[PDB]
Amino acid sequence: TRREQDSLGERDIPMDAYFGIQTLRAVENFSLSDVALNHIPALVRALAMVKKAAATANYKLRQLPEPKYAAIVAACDDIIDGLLMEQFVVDVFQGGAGTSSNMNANEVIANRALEHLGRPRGDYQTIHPNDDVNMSQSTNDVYPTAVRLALLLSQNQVQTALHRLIAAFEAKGREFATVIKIGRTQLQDAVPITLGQEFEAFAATLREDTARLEEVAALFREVNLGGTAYAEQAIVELSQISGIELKATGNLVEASWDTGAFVTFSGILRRIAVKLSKIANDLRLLSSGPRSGLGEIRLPAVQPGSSIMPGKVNPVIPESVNQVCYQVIGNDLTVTMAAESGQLQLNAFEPLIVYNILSSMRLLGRAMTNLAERCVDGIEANVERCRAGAEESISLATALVPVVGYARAAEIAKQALASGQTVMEVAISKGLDASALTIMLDPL
Amino acid sequence: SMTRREQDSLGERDIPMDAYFGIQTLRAVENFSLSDVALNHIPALVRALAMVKKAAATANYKLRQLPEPKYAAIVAACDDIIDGLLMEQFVVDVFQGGAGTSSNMNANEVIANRALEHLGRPRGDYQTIHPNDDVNMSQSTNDVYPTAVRLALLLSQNQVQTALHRLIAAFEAKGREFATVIKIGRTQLQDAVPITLGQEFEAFAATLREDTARLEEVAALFREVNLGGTAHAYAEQAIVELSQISGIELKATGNLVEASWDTGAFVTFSGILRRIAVKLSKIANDLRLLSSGPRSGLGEIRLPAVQPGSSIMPGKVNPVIPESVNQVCYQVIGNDLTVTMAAESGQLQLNAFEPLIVYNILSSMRLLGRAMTNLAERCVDGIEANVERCRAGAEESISLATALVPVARAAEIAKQALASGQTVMEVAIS
Amino acid sequence: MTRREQDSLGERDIPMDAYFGIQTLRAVENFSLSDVALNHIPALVRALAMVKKAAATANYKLRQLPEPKYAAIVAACDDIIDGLLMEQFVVDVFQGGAGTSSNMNANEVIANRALEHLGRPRGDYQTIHPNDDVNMSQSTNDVYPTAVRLALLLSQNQVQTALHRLIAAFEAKGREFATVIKIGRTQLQDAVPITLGQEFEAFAATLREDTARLEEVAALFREVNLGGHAYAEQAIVELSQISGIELKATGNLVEASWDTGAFVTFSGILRRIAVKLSKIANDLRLLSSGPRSGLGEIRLPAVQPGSSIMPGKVNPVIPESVNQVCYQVIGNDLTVTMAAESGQLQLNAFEPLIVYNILSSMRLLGRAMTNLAERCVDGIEANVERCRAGAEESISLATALVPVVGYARAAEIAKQALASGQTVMEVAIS
Amino acid sequence: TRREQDSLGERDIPMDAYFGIQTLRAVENFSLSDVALNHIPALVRALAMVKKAAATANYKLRQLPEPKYAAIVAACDDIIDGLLMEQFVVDVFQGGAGTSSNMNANEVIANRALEHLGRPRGDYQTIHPNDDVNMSQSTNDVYPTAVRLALLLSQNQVQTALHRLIAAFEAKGREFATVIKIGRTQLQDAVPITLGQEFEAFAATLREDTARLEEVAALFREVNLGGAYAEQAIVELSQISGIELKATGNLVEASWDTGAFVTFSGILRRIAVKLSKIANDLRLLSSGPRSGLGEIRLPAVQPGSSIMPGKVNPVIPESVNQVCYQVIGNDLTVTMAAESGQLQLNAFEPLIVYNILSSMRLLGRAMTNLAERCVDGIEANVERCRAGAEESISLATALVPVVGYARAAEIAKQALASGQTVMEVAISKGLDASALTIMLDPLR
Ligand SMILES: [Cl-]
Ligand SMILES: [Cl-]
Ligand SMILES: [Cl-]
Ligand SMILES: [Cl-]
Repeated sequence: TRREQDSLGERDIPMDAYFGIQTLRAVENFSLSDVALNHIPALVRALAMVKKAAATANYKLRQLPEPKYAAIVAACDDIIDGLLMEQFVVDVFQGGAGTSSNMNANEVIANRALEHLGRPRGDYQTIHPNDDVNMSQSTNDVYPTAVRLALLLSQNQVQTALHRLIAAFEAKGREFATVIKIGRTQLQDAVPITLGQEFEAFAATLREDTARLEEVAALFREVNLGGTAYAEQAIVELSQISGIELKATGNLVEASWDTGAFVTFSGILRRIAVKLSKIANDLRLLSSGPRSGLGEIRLPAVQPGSSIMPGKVNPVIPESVNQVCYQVIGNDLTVTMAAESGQLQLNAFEPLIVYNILSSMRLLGRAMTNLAERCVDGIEANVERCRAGAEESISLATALVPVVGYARAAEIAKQALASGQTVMEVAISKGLDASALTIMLDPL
Repeated sequence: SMTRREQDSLGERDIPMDAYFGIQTLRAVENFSLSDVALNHIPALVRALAMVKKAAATANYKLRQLPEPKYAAIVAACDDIIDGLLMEQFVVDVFQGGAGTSSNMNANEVIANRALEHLGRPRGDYQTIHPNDDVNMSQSTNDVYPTAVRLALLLSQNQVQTALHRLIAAFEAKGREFATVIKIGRTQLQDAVPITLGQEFEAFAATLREDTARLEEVAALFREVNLGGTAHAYAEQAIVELSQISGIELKATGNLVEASWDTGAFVTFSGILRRIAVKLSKIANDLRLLSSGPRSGLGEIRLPAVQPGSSIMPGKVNPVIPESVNQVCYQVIGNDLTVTMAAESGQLQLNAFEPLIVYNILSSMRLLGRAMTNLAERCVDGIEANVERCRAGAEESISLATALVPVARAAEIAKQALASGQTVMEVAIS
Repeated sequence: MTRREQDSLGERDIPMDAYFGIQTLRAVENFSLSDVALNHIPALVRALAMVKKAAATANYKLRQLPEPKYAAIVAACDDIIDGLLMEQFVVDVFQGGAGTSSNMNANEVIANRALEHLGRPRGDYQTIHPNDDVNMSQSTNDVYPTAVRLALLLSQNQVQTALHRLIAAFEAKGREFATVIKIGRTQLQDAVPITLGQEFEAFAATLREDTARLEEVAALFREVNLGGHAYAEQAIVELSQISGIELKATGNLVEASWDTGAFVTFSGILRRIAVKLSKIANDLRLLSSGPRSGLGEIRLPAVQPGSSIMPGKVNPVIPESVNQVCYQVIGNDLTVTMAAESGQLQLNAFEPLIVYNILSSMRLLGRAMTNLAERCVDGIEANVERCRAGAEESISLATALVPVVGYARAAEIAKQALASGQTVMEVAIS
Repeated sequence: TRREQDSLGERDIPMDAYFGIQTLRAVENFSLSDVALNHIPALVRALAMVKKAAATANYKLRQLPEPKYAAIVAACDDIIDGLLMEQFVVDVFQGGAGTSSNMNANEVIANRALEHLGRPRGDYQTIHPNDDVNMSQSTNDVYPTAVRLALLLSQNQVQTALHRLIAAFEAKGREFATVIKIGRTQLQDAVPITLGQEFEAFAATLREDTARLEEVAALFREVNLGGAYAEQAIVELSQISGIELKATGNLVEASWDTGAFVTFSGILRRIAVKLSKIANDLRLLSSGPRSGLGEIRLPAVQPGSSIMPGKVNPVIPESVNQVCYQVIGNDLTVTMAAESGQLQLNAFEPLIVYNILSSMRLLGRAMTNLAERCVDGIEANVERCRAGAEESISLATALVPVVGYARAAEIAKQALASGQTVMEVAISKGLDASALTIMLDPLR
């Protein structure tokens, strides 16, 4: 061990560690979940990018000296490129409003930067975690800026998955365009529709979230960096470094506690979860059986069965999706509570908030990808079973009204229900023309 | 048109002459018009408040020399409210701020003015019966209100218990009716092994039986009250009087500084209502699923029709009672979240949000009792089994091959039946 | 006296005078759950009457509905649109049937009022038939979800006005307190100085954002499935003229059939406003705490009386009422989420619960913000001296001395000030 | 790698893996969260105990040959003892209602049993994951039994944490018995109490939870294991786990009941509610040091800035609040899973058990950390506490018998306007202080 010192006193730190005393304290202070900052690596990379922006802004503004600027920029590039992730060890449930994550960055960046200067660990007389790495910065504009960037960095995985699942539902809508089946309202047999229309409707509801997701995420572009001249500078560098176009917030006093964008964005994750769960529930119900459920579609069998129980297909991929959806809805309540609990000039609970949102983005992204790839793409229609449902439709009797009158049609409907026959069968047996029914049964 | 002029610490105001409420209730009416839902929409809380006032008046008469003429006028007024009169005078919004103060004050003024009337004196004659000095003697909001909240919940228990027992009985009787009705069990919505529809309905009963005892045990936490914590002889006596008036044995909290902010019992009780709603909604869901069809769904049961259907669409029975049950359960779950937030938001020596809490829990209690009542009476009691459709499900079971094991080769009969579309009774002859 | 009426289930007696019929009476018995009737959400009743007017006009214009019956029906619709006959809308908001009983409650009331217009008695359904005439060309699954969306559209102005009123109130105080120096607090610890005016402008700013978002999300409700073709296209055009909103037919009926996305998104914007509002109210309760042993930075107008012996005690009742409304709206949002998630195939059966929760939450929030603005924010006063003292006792001020005397020296001045009660300017002046 | 086969086909498995083909399919089917079964080791140990119980009953009933029993039992013992955790790889968000957890155990146990027999992995004709390890078992009795057992095995850690925090608050209630301060109701100065009473109230509310937690956890003791064999398996499982279990009476009810998970999650929620409130109070009482309430000092556990002395961010209570919001969110996740049961099974117990075990761990550590790193070291600002009590306007009431109500109120208003105490005003008008200092006496 090497021995380090901060304002509280002395501790012994593994020489193998790139983190320093303040991080070690945080590890014992907030050991709560065995979930560390490295399990949310987007926040780590965002933290390294903000630090680079700030070193550059200090350098160009003559504030920070030139050998320091350059060793620290190197160090940040190292992390941005995915090195030293295991050095990010503070619990996601950390108190301190982001301070412990800021410090974990500052200290790791300092040590790494020393190691670029051929100097040993803890040599903070050369590169200081606070004095240098943190120069012109405080946690209350750094951490909120890095949270927003982490979410901006994470948008693409969600968008890609959503588009992929939309495409999968679209393809099946085209494949099943000719597959007639019975619509069901309140789970009672309704009027004929196509299975293709049902799948196209899964696509269409989700298509509505793509643009909305993008537009709410754009709210995160408005950042408070340099909120304590230097500010305008750091923001410019952060835009180039991150590859995302950022802008200074119009109101700093408003921004200091504002969690509004976090609430809106979580609310769209929630909205996608609600739709996705309903769709998964439909898939489980449509594939019920194989003999005594609806038996309208077959899902790909992705888990092995028993030779003596063939035809049993547990709809495990939709089940996993349902679970992710319930989790996302609970995590949204978690975010609501943290957001509601802000006080005066700060919300202290952004670490909780960013952990729940990034987690929910991961969960939903993966669930949609799995749902498309390991289920939707391989769904097959039981064409004959779908047709049987539509042809047994009591609603077919309504197409007889023009020709025979309401009362007689209703009497033909009653006779069909009683005798187990199709409306067409009952119409035929009466010496009637059932041509209008044929039209109700035409997907085209 | 006539008014009388009243005064409080904020100033003077004109009050409609015949109103039994006074200046402070009038201010609360102006201040908290938020939902159009007034205190008289939760009459249990109004009755409970009147019980508390009566208990306090009796203790003041016994121990603190409240004059007999005031005492008897005041008690007569509380009795009237307890018995359902003057409910329309309880006009403050259930969303009122003030942690219950405006509810206390609505009671104080109405009781004062109704007492005055019993003494043949005019409204507003507060030198004779004073809302604060007489009706509120020895009390403050901070012991009167939480005590009245606890009492209101206790007085409302029996309506939920009765309904739960009614629904349980309904389910038990169909479990007997359906004991010989064989059908296919379904797991993860896949055809599984045969069960009876009787067993299915008895399981709906069984899960609800677990709730009756838990409900009484949690409700009994409400018996510990902080009444008289404002003013120990007075306290002890007011509680003895309140137990007598209410017919429920109550006790003093042993720790008043703890009792001051404590909402634990509310959260636990809201929690059991929530648990009951989760089970009931699942059961409603099952009923809607089992009655799907009549041709292209499950079609295993038929629910009684309670609203007319279309003559051209015979057989269609929308499961409207279970649907109304689902909506009530989603309301209760949401209300439980409202309670959780109010509860978590207490500060130091008070939770300011008990008006919201008591409003939500009483509402949820009424909603649940009536949903369970309606489910039993307007749905469960008339449920029919489509016995031959149930049978065909069970006889179509591939699980039946497993029985054949004394003949592996059984797996080949199962494979043949699946693809052939025939039963495992049909394939095994051959 | 009662009149006798009949439907497909049988006969019932109806109060002679009632404008509702047998179908509505059945619904009263079937769904008696909450004691909250359709008349408690009058925007839905008005919207139903608009949809019934538009359908009658379409039907008339296409030769399906005779002139005298059309004209009497439209006049009956107009009466209800004005608020007449609200008391005849008696069906519980927790009704099952996905909106059927609401549709029928309208059909029967409009039939009987049109019959009155033609000088006929109640129940003369031979002249005007609730189903055949008033519900001509219509079904629940198009009429009700259309009327839900329209009710939501007609209810926008109230929330928008409330929100603008509140923003205006905070903006005014932001200017008035523009020079009131005070101490910022982060994590509840003394931070760096700010102005009280900035604190209030920020409340305005955060709520300004919600205004455009509210309008944007509300536009989504214009896509309706009414009439799901000569009839369909005519009905929407008539409904757009009647309602003064430009409505568009949905392009995907199979998708529209179960879609609740817009309800969830709307409820979500109410939830966000509530989150923000509650935080603001909590801020107001904290800043006005005391008056001597709290923060004491501002005084809320006293709106509810106190005891003259306890002066300076101002319970923050308006913000408290606001917190309660916010907690309710968040719970109601969970209720909407559960209902939206529980859609099945070609219908969501739970729109009656969704529309009730969203309309209630809108009314509560609108009233909460109007009250917060008028009865609290407008009268707020700064304690200028107590504010300045907090800013004067800020240890953070020592940071401005770093360039003057260097770190170590500035930090010992900081340290000396802490350990000695005195301010940074006091210790530096020595 | 080695090649295995199941009823769907063949996969190659890394040669050093103890899991088999069915687990490998599960990793592919349900990669969603990057959180594997090994992050909830109590369920791993429960499953191993259930498998040990089943092998032993099977053996004693002469259905499982001696050498297979001995090897299986040895393998289960290794897992109960904490070996092979890393082989439990299936995502917590797995579909299949538990199947993949059951199969993960069956495969790992079979292979480890093979190692005890000196046989290679994959030799399933010697020890078969399904025919031998899963003999007389199905997912739908084994999984929900293991879930109930996991929650029972995790009770002690939460009870220990709760008792620790109660004891920390009790000791401070004793320490602060003579510290008078001003009560606050609706955030307004009310009447004096003691700081000691305030801390004893924190203890007292949490004490009500200890007994109820146990009585609710007792509900998990009723298991559906086996539903002769069944009774015997439960007797064994009780012995193996050291927790007394009993067979459920109704198997058709038990098949879908999630009643106990909802009640238990509700007690975790109730605890979170009380704990967050308490943490809110600690953060408020320690606000300042100068322009807050400044009544107590929390231990400084996070390094400060030398030029901001006096700033003590309440980081431990803040981490507690975050945990409490997570627990409330998780509780909603459980409610949705529980409500979404259908017919003879609830498909979502994997999600339920994960949320509940995570919530148990979070709360247990939060409460431990609050006691040890915060409450034990809290100190009173005795003088500031006393000043708050002495400036209480309520004091004017004690003068009513001396000067009458009216004159008492004039002094109250004057105190308020001058900023003086009621005693200072009283003395200034030549009135006796006697009555006042009685209402400021900690003995009441
Ligand atoms: Cl991440
Ligand atoms: Cl009530
Ligand atoms: Cl309305
Ligand atoms: Cl665990």
